[PDB]
Amino acid sequence: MPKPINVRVTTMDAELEFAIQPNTTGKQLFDQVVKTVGLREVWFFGLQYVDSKGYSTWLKLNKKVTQQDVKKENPLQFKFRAKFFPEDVSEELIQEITQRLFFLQVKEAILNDEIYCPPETAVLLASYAVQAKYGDYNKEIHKPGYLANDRLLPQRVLEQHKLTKEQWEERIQNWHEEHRGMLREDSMMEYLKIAQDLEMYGVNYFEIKNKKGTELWLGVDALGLNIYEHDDKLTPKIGFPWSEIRNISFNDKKFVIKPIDKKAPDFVFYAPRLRINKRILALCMGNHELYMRRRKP
Ligand SMILES: O=P(O)(O)O[C@@H]1[C@H](O)[C@H](O)[C@@H](OP(=O)(O)O)[C@H](OP(=O)(O)O)[C@H]1O
Repeated sequence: MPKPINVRVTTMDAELEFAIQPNTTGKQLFDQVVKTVGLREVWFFGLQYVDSKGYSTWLKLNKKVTQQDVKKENPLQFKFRAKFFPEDVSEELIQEITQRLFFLQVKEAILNDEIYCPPETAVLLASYAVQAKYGDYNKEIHKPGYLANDRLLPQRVLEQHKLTKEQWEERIQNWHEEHRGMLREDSMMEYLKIAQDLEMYGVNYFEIKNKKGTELWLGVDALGLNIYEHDDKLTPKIGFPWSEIRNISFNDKKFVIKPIDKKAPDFVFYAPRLRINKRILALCMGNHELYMRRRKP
C-alpha cells in the first residue's frame, strides 16, 4: 500500500505543506492550496515548479502531479504565483489577500530589475512599501538609518553616484512622511496602481526571430500580442490586441498570427526550441479567455 508524497507550497509570504496521494491531480492540489489560503480570485494563479531538466514550469491541473516530471526531492518544491495579470488592479483585485500576494510578487519583480522602473518612480514606489511595513512615520521610533537594512531600490538605481545610500534613503523618508494617515491595505494598492502602468508590467517576454533572421522580442500580456525590437522592451514596434487576432497556431518552429484585419498580412515568426512555442501558446490561450470574461460575460 503506497506511501503519501510530501509537498511544499510557498506563497509570497507563507510556507504550506501537505501529504498528497500517489494519484492526486494538479487540480485537486491547487484546490487545497486555495482553500487553505482563502483566495477567491483563483483565475490569476497557478503552481510553478522546476522540471528534472532544470526549466521553470507551470503545473498542469488536469493530470496526476506524479506524471509531470517534477524534479524529485523529498518534499516536492512548488511555488504559488500569479500567472495572469488584471487589466486594472482596482477593478479586479477584491480580496485583501489577493491584493497582498500581487503586491509582494510585483515588488520582488521591480526589485530584481525584471521590470524597468525610472529612479524617481522607484523611490516613490519604495515609499509606499515602507508605509505598508512601518505604518506611519514617527520621529521617535523611526530614527534616521531605520531603512539602511531594507531592500528598497533595485541595484540599478543605487549605481547613481549622483547620490549615496543615505541620500536615497532620506528621499524615501520624505515620501514616507507624506503618507502619514494611510492604511496598510491602501498603500499596497497605490503601489500596484503605480506599477501597473509601467511598460514592462505584466508582460511575458520571449526571445524570437522573423523570416529575415533578425532578433525580436515577443510579449504576451492581458491585452494581446506585442513585438518589440531588441534594444527596446518598453515600446512595441507592432501590436495585436486579442480583438484584432482571428487565429494563432504554431507549426514546429513556425508561429502564424492570423489577423481579423481582413486586408492585412499574416505576421510570422520563429522561436528556438519547440517546448517554447508550446508555452507561448498556453499563455495566449489564457490571457485570451481572461480577456473575454471581462467583456462578453
Ligand atoms: O492530455 P494531457 O494529459 O493534458 O497531456 C499533455 C500535457 O498536459 C501537457 O502539459 C500539455 O501542454 P500545455 O502546457 O501547453 O497545456 C499538452 O497539451 P496539448 O495537447 O494542447 O499540446 C497535453 O496534451
